[PDB]
Amino acid sequence: LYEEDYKLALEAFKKVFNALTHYGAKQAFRSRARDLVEEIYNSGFIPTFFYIISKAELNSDSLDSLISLFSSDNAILRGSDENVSYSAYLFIILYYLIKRGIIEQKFLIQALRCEKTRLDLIDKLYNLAPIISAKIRTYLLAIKRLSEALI
Amino acid sequence: PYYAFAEPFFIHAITHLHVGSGSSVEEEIALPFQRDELGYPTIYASSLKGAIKSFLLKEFPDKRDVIYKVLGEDENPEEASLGTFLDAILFAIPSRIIEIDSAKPYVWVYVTTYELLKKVKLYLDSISQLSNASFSNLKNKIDTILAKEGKNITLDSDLKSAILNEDFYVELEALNNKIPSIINAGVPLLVLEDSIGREVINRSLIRVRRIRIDRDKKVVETGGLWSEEYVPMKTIFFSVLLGKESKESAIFASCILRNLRYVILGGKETIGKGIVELRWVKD
Amino acid sequence: PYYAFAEPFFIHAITHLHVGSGSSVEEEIALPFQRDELGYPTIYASSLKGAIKSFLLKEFPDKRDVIYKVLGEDENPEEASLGTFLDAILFAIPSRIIEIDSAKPYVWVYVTTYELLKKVKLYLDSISQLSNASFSNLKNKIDTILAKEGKNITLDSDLKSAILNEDFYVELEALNNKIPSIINAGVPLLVLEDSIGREVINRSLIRVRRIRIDRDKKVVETGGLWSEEYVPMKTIFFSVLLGKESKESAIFASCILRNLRYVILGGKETIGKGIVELRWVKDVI
Amino acid sequence: PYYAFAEPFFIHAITHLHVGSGSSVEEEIALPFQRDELGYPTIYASSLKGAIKSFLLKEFPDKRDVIYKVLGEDENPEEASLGTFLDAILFAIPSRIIEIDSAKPYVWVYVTTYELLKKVKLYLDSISQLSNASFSNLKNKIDTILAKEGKNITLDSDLKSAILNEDFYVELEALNNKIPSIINAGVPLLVLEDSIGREVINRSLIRVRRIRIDRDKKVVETGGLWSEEYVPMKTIFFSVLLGKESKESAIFASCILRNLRYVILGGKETIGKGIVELRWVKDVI
Amino acid sequence: STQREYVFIPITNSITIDVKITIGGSDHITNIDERGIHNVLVITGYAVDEKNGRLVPTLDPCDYVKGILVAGTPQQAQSNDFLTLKLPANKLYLIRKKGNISDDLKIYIPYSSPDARNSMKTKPVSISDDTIVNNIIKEVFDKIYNITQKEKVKIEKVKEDIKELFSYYALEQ
Amino acid sequence: STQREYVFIPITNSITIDVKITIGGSDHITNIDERGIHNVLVITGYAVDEKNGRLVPTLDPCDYVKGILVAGTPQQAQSNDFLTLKLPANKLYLIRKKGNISDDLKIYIPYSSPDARNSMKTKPVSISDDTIVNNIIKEVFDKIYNITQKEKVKIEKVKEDIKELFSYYALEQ
Amino acid sequence: STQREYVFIPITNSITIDVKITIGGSDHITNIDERGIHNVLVITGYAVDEKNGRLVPTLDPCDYVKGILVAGTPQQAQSNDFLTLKLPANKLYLIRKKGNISDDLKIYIPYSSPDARNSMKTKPVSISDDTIVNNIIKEVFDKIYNITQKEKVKIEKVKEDIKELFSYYALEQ
Amino acid sequence: STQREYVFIPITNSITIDVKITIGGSDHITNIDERGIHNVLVITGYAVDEKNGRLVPTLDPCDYVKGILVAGTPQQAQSNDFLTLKLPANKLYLIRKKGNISDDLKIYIPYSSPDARNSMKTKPVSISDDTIVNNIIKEVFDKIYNITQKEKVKIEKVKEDIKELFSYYALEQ
Repeated sequence: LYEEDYKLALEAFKKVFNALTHYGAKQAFRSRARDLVEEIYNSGFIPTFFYIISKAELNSDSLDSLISLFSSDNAILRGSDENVSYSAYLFIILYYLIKRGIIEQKFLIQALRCEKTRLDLIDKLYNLAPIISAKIRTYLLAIKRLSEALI
Repeated sequence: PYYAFAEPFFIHAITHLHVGSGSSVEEEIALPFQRDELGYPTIYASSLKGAIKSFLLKEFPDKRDVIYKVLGEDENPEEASLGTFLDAILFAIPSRIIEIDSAKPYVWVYVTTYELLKKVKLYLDSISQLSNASFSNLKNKIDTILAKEGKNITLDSDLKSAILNEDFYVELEALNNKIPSIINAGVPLLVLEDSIGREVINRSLIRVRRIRIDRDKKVVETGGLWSEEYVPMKTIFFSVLLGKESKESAIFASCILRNLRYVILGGKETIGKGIVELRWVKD
Repeated sequence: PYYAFAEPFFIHAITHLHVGSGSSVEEEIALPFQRDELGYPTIYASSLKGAIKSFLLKEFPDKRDVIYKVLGEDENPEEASLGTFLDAILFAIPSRIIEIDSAKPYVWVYVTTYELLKKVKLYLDSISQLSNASFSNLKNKIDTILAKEGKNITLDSDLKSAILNEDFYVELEALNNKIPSIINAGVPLLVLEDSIGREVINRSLIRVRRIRIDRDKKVVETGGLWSEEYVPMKTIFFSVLLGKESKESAIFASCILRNLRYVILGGKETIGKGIVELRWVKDVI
Repeated sequence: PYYAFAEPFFIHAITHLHVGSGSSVEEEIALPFQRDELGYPTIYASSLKGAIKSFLLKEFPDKRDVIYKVLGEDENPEEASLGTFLDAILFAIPSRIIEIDSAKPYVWVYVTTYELLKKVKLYLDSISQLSNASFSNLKNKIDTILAKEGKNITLDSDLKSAILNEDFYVELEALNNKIPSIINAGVPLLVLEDSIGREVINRSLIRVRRIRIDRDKKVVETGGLWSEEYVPMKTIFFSVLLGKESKESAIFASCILRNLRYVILGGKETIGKGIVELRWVKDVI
Repeated sequence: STQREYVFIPITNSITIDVKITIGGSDHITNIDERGIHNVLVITGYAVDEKNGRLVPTLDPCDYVKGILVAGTPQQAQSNDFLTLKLPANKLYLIRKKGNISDDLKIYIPYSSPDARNSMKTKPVSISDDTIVNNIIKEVFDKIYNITQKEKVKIEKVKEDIKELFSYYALEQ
Repeated sequence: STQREYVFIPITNSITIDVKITIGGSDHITNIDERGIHNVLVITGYAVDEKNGRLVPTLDPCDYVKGILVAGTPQQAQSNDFLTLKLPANKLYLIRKKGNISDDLKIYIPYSSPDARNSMKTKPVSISDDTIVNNIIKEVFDKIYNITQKEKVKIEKVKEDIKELFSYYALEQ
Repeated sequence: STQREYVFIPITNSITIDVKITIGGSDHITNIDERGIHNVLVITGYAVDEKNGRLVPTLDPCDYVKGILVAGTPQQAQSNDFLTLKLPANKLYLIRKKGNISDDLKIYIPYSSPDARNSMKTKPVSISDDTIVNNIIKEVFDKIYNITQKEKVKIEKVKEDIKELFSYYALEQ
Repeated sequence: STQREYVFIPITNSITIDVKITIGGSDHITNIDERGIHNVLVITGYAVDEKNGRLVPTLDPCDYVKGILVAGTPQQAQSNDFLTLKLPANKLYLIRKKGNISDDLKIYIPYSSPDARNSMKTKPVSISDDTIVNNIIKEVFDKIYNITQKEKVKIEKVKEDIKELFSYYALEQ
């Protein structure tokens, strides 16, 4: 069932290893990798998601310094402490969510463009949290093992 | 005459089971289960008959001659046994369910594929209108279910959706409105598409590593590590006992088979891996 | 009687215990606990047998032949063992509680679900036929509890409302306020429905971050960090010990099994995990 | 006996003490304290063993082999460790008091609960069987206290009422006309009902906001603000050190454990946290 | 107090006059629980006569007689031919089991001296022609079943299970 | 010293006249405290001989007898036919160990000799025929524990535990 | 005929003059068959009174006395202090069985009354101090089994096997 | 019988003649087996002496001396100044065990009376100063183990284990 997720990680990730440079918030990503996973199933998906969006800088910088990844190239994501190194992770999860038709782009792109629809974007993620948590599990453990090996 | 009457029965696992096969597969397990042609867990008729015969010889030592006649003789085995077991085929395996819907709480569910039910119907059609014991309702139920092959069907439920074995989302649909349950354990049955059903099933099996520890310095001995595969508790198999007409076959069916609930199948019994409850389809 | 003696017993955790899982399953925890078919924690009787045997071979250094007969020779076996261990079912786990309207509150309570009780009833009914041992007390008490299946109940105490493990509000019904303790402890037993029971029990488990530290520079060594799952103190498992007629089994069932009270299970014993107490059901009922 | 030596000890916090749990994101505090299964502070025996072993390895640079044999090797473990640490149970926590009905002015006081005492009794019962040692004095002290369950009691005074940690009124009773108490600090020990004791002990912990300042502009850094939890100084934990028969086990129990008084547990060892005093039950009770 | 008079269930029409008191004790083992009949006692090594039907037996074990077990005290001028005997209620061949039994019973069985003239030849009698099963429901499935036609609306369920399950043996003489 | 005496519970005709001093003072090992019985004693390697019911010493660990431990004396003059001995009261093999054991005890046991005329074939027999249960509650469980009918309308508990627990191996010879 | 008697094996001297029929027939159940001491007997619930070595009946299943069965009769200056018992020979608790045995038996075991004016605390005793192993080989294993010191060449092996096979509980009182 | 003398290994010079010969015992307990030394003995509660260093019996368990056990006897009818003792060899504090030993031994310890004149205050001492480890090679390790240079080429493999295997407590006075 899950055998293209390992293929999806390459062109979803696209860079959370190299252009995450300076080795602080670069190596720190592995803490995301392990902890969040144990966080995502011991504590739930929505608690971890609220935590991740908390660390998001959702102005337009951490709203477009990521939606630029949909289109162009590797995005050196220096910015500041893990808020741009954290909005790439929000991007990771939402990239899985769009490339697997759990939530479509036309909503996502529209949900992150008014701040009126961020709320019901999250309110809809809340209803999809069981299914989402079940489905991303292997797709996440993929990048967790990527981190163990490479990052 | 010549397999006049038959007894189909359910093999309900009371503990885990491990009917072994050597290292007879290409998986990472080193002590796999006995496998069907479809890679599903099966119980060969040799093993089932040997275990049941041994158990009956122990717990009916005066009926040793009747048991010898029905199931064979150690020496002077120039007298064909007038009873036979078919291979036990997996009928349903318990699965962990994270259900999203139905307002009804369930934490585990029975799971089947349509291949399994196809073989069960094969066993079942080859008896009823041929032999004389009549339990056509079970066959009608299995045919009604087999009608819907190619889509995850829930049975006796209102689920409509679930996570199975913590790893697989599936979208279900009731059969028509309602149907008598094929099992009597009040737990939903799900019949799954033969492709996602087998992923769910091969994730329902228990594959453990095991270790031999150095008895003095409490460490593992070198190479004292292997893997084994148990069919989970509550798993159900299905088999039939076919009886050729004779007198002591009636004694078998009357005195003996009516006092067989629990037997020990398979091996690794000191681990406790063999207890089984036999439910005859006669209630 | 397929079995000569049937010795059901409880396994009261004294410290936190950690029987590790053998599995190629990638989990979140680096070292999870052993799981049954419902995801509940369990002890594979492989581990029970290995540990109890390694203990007995030392506590009773003279009777090593009785033990080697009932639990099998080690390095050159010629015969099948005569004793069988059943897998340890979870029976009750402790959970922190906050109550609303009590007389004298509790701060922790015993949590069981109906599925665990059904597995225990399966064991009891299966063994009532493979032996001459008819456990009327356990069986009838567990049947009275199973009558109320599908409704969270407090067995004895009068709680009517609680917050288990700081997260889960639960309403509760008295069974009848007219039923003795399954085990004569001072804590109430909560029989939960299964869906909420799964979450409560997962909260009662203990995940523990651990590290390794460079002795030189008192900083975490690279790679030295992992998580590790424990079962709390006061956790009660259930299992049965079963043996065949041997005259080494009558001894085992009368000399060896009346001097087993404390054993070390699982691993991580250099850090105190594993000390456990056996409570033979024939005594504690 | 399963164990050669069985050395119960008390751990006395000299300064404040911080053994971290590791942070989650359901946390409420960035650096919480290792918690019991029923929600009290504790020291996981992994922390105990690692700290004490690090200490011994540089305090006794000649008994290195004895330490590696009792507390396990570091480089290439080809054998288990004969020594075992149990998880440190909270025995008593210092608590502020405003004592009505007493001209004897106490500023603080020791507080324990019946559940912590039950846990200590379980430790003592278990290691009593698994060893030749016995702790009949300690066991009977604990038992005579535990007999008084249901009512709050005080040991080394006759207060009859108090106000603990500024919020919790209690009404005490006197224990059998001055039962000599375990610890010796001329300050009363109170044994509360666990419901009250839970909140009292929570109010007895120390929460502290810390910050981080940029190194050239004397203003706080972004994100450099967090909370942190300590267990007060003068806090008492109860642990046991168990060893299995060996030559090195005797040298350990007779040469090393007689020169262990002050060790450094936990972290934050530059805020001067974690200095602690081990007081062996055998030579203090 | 209770004792059960086994009443055979043939398609042959001799179950008309064999009982006077309907209830007896307060417990009824052969149940009608909207899923089928229960605890119907089977009698191995026995047969039934096709003329003046009773349990004139063989000793061959392939021959069986299905029949209801329900409390009765026949006529107080018989049971010296309806065989009085006492059972520990665990030696009973009972199909469709759903309860635990008193471990003690008194069974009265219609049975008499077989013959001294002809050899007994056997044949398995089956059921057909649903009117026969309807007469079976008529005869004693109300005379002693004080439950039928009031709650068990699945009359066709009993119809089908009787007509399809109850096979027995007889002599056809 | 504390002086207890062992009485055993077979369905046989031997328990009627064994003891005189049920208590005398206030001493009893076996207790009945709303959890049924406690501290039942088991003596492995022996077997009941209903003909003058006593413990015949065989060498079979699989043979055992269970029964009650009570403070008293054999007939105030016997033990010329009993086996008497004093143990540290922990070497015992007690069932349902709940209450007190005085760390030293001397026990009188009904006893016979092997008397090697027959093979001492032993067969297990458990308590049944609950009117035997009734008159054995009457015989020993009234007088010895005169709390009988005094703390339990739940007599049924200490009624069923007898069949549940007091198994033994007779000689059947 | 089939009349054996059991001789305990301590590390004291109640050893040789207990019997005077060495074989009587030509057999011994515990037969040294040049591949170990086979068919050793184990008696449970008994300890040796090391002073005047004899088995005393305790009630501790953890108390066992190990020794050999030999064909014979005890010394005919004796025979009121022996438990003459007749057993179906499967009831025996033999260890390290090699063959099957007489299937009925008559055994004389050296008895000693409990001496119930004292407490019977017991201790496990192994067999070491090979100065006892020598005169064990001599005082019994050559007399009863002339096969030793006459045919064998691994007398050291059977030495090691009695050293690691015969243990017992002693009263030490 | 076999006897070994506990020849210690200090950094000072008292270890030229602590023997008669390399003859007398069964074999060398302390082996040198191409991994380093094995089965080093460690005497606890004793301290090496300033000059003519032998084992002074303090009572401090924190005091120890590490030495090699070799097959021999000391100095031609000495041992009015030695401790001689038979030991079951399961009482020997042996570090770096490799094989197994005689299970019985006669051990000679160079020993003094404590000389209760000066306060026995001892100091931990380590073998350093390779001009001492080469001296210990030549003067004792070469002689008692000619296996050095007659088996290997690597004597540095034990020149290190001399550093890491023999620390001791000297009286320092």
